[PDB]
Amino acid sequence: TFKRRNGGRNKHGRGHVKYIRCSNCAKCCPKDKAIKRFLVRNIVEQAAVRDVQEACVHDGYVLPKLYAKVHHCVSCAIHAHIVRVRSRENRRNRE
Amino acid sequence: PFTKKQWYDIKAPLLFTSRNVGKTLVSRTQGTKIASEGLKHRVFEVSLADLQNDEDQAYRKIRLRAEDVQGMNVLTNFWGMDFTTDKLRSLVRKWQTLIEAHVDVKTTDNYMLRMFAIGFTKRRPNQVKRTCYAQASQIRQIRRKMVEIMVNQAASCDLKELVNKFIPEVIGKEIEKATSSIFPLQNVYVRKVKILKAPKFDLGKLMEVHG
Amino acid sequence: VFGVAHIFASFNDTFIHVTDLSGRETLVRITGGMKVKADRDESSPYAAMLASQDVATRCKELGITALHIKLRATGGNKTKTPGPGAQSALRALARSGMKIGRIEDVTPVPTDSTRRKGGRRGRRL
Amino acid sequence: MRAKWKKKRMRRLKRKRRKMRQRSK
Amino acid sequence: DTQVKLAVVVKVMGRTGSRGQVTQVRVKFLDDQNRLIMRNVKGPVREGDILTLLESEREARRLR
RNA sequence: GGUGAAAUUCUUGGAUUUAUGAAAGACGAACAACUGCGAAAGCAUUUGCCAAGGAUGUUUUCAUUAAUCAAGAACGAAAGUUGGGGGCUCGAAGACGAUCAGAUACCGUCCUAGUCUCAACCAUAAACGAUGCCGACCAGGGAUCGGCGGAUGUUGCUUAUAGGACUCCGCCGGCACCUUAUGAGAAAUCAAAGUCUUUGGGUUCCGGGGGGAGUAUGGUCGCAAGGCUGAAACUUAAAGGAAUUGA
RNA sequence: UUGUUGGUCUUCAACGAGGAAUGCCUAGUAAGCGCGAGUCAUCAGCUCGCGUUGACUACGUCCCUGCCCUUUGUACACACCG
RNA sequence: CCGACUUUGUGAAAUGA
RNA sequence: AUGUAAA
RNA sequence: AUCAGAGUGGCGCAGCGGAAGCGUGGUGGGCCCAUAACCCACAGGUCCCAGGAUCGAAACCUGGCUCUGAUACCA
Ligand SMILES: [Mg+2]
Ligand SMILES: [Mg+2]
Ligand SMILES: [Mg+2]
Ligand SMILES: [Mg+2]
Ligand SMILES: [Mg+2]
Ligand SMILES: [Mg+2]
Ligand SMILES: [Mg+2]
Ligand SMILES: [Mg+2]
Ligand SMILES: [Mg+2]
Ligand SMILES: [Mg+2]
Ligand SMILES: [Mg+2]
Ligand SMILES: [Mg+2]
Ligand SMILES: [Mg+2]
Ligand SMILES: [Mg+2]
Ligand SMILES: [Mg+2]
Ligand SMILES: [Mg+2]
Ligand SMILES: [Mg+2]
Ligand SMILES: [Mg+2]
Ligand SMILES: [Mg+2]
Ligand SMILES: [Mg+2]
Ligand SMILES: [Mg+2]
Ligand SMILES: [Mg+2]
Ligand SMILES: [Mg+2]
Ligand SMILES: [Mg+2]
Ligand SMILES: [Mg+2]
Ligand SMILES: [Mg+2]
Ligand SMILES: [Zn+2]
Repeated sequence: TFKRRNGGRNKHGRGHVKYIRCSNCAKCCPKDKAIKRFLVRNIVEQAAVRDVQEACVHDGYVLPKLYAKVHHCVSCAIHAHIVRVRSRENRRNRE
Repeated sequence: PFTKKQWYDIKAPLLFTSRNVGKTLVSRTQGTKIASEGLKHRVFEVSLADLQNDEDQAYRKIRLRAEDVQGMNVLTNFWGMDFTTDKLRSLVRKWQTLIEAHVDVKTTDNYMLRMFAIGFTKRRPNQVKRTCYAQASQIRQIRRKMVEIMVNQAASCDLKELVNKFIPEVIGKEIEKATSSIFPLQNVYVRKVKILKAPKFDLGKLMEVHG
Repeated sequence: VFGVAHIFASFNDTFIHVTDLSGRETLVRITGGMKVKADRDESSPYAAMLASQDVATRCKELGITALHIKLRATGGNKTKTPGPGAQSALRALARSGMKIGRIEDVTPVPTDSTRRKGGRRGRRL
Repeated sequence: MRAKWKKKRMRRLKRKRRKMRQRSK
Repeated sequence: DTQVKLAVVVKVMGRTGSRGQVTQVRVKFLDDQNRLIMRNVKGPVREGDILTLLESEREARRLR
């Protein structure tokens, strides 16, 4: 049985795609098969933004944001709930 | 342990509007451990906003180096140029393209330095296209223009006036107007300046630029 | 007067390390593991908060009045996310009464890494 | 990986069969 | 030296913990009627109750 | 430091952390995609040099010169082999710390060959689109990549336009995707797996129940590891594929 | 009679709140107290009912043990004790 | 192999007395 | 970790 | 052939006179649908044999019995 039409990755016209290291476990997986989330987070959750802006000496300092692009393998993506097992009918939704 | 330590005033040179970036401390002179000449090359890294009372330049981490010390004031000279992690990583996004260039440069005084520029292609208004990519032949042409401008917009006397170009982005805005006919190019800067080597001390040089 | 708190918040510990504005003089270096007994709680937010208050007292004993943050994860060819003590420690020296200047993440980022530990199949446990 | 390891069991066995035949030669 | 500080439960969030034994609440400090922080209470607790707190820096996270 | 928790290990001969500089060797983040190039394997830092290629454009030229292919030939990831060079990181083997009934494993520490390069071998991968190549016909659509053609209107441009960036339309050639049968199929699915009992476009390779077995033997290629060719005796009623209900 | 049972005197044992485990229970409830009925000639440390005194705790969760529905994987169908 | 003295003069600093 | 030969 | 060594719980082993245990194994409960694994307890010994001294011996000397290593050369 062929579960997916794309085979689990985006690879057309190519023969080889270079792998990447999973952030969680460092398993090697090809760059076109990995689950890739660009995370844009704050240095502090809104619990501690006022009591850190109370301490900024220069007025108007906006707290910078940590930027990262995190890679996962299939097993780590499933186990952390970044992606879920979907129904057969919902497997085809890419939005 | 901290009772044998004496503080100093760190001062930026006069082409920086504000001065007095802060205070450093050095253990007082002993045998073979002299405060004055013993250290002398502290490297300091202070925001360009703290340094010219202009938050409009909150990026551009200025790297500063102590050339000499005179009687409880650490006299500092411009040592480098760099972006915050957040600013550079704010600029770079998918569905765009990124162009990099670098060139080694001599000023008339013999500072050898690198400059790195970065630019990003601009979506024009009314675009319905989902991505904004130049072609590789275009990508090369812009990089070649980037390098040439660095060469000739540099090759100007010294970091005294050369830094005067780096501050208001005399280079980056001029990159766009230099080559707007090859592809738009928004967010042009000079991302980094690394000083490869400097000439000898030449004490006359310092106080002429320093306060 | 400004010092620089080279905060290293990895997993398994945390380092609250204050230096002068040149980095060449250490001023006070408390770590999470000096404040608890168990190796597991060295990275805890509480031990992180205890360390920072200890830092602040030793800083307010020395005349520096405000400071600059440099948050740091492990980086390199390992995680880029700061550890479980990052925000909790930062929330402490703000709630401790000493002031913050500018905040930057200085986690070491390769242009591309040497091979990472663990092998091709990764840590499978 | 049963089939792969079965291929290894043949590989080892066949090597030993060749060593016997050199001795008898 | 921690000073026992009083707060008031403005609102109740959920019932966290493996067995559900921990009601999570939002507290209102009486010295400064501005600090709304999460705390984790054991025992039946409604809004208008007053919690004695030894420390305050220990702040509960979302769904802790 | 490491972890589920630890321990091996390092440490007042100052470990870890912080800062300036140096060396070495690997790697080439983000940009980076249901995108490009290549016969496949494969191919991502800059610039220059050398030779090659597809597509598009053409009222250039030859004029059947072609398709596919036993024998024969070029290339062929990783590992592995022989010599040099290099030896950061990682790391088969090995050695330890944990765990465990045990643990020659997963986890943790240290590390050999190897990883990298030059010369020469090897010739195999789920080397996969599990789908040979050439040709025709056949259904609708929006994206996208390369070229070309057609439209005014707009720029941080441009001595002026013209071109370059962007918008719309068309053609050709690519990598794909979506919706649907009037089609096919055991079905899953497939716009090529369609134009099949209403069975014939050309051609190459290859299968004949499951094992024994890609084994024995002979040949042949290789330094070796091994590659290619490749049975039989015997045994057995099923093995297997797609889909359904339950557990 | 291998003492049906109820008396009287005498005999005065183990047991110092019970290890690893484990049951029932959310208001007239748990727990305490006794009564009636079944069996029955005699025998109630039992069961089925009854009333009397009368709380502590919780107003939740899916963690352990299980149940229902959905999605998903299966080489299971005497069905994972496969 | 190692130390002192000798060859063996000159003058400057830091901790030492 | 495992699960009648006793149908 | 002599001589060194060693005989202790079912087995492998420790035990310096006041004097008997370690691992594993046995027995009875628990956990499980049920076995292991895991949990809680319980019971073990002609200390090779016969002496002798010794406050007092499994140990210290003597005799007897059984297993093991040794050195036995110049001719
Ligand atoms: Mg499957
Ligand atoms: Mg192609
Ligand atoms: Mg491949
Ligand atoms: Mg396995
Ligand atoms: Mg150190
Ligand atoms: Mg491209
Ligand atoms: Mg790059
Ligand atoms: Mg090993
Ligand atoms: Mg093959
Ligand atoms: Mg095949
Ligand atoms: Mg066709
Ligand atoms: Mg086009
Ligand atoms: Mg097209
Ligand atoms: Mg047949
Ligand atoms: Mg057959
Ligand atoms: Mg098959
Ligand atoms: Mg099947
Ligand atoms: Mg009765
Ligand atoms: Mg309920
Ligand atoms: Mg599966
Ligand atoms: Mg069956
Ligand atoms: Mg089983
Ligand atoms: Mg068995
Ligand atoms: Mg078995
Ligand atoms: Mg038992
Ligand atoms: Mg049992
Ligand atoms: Zn992973």
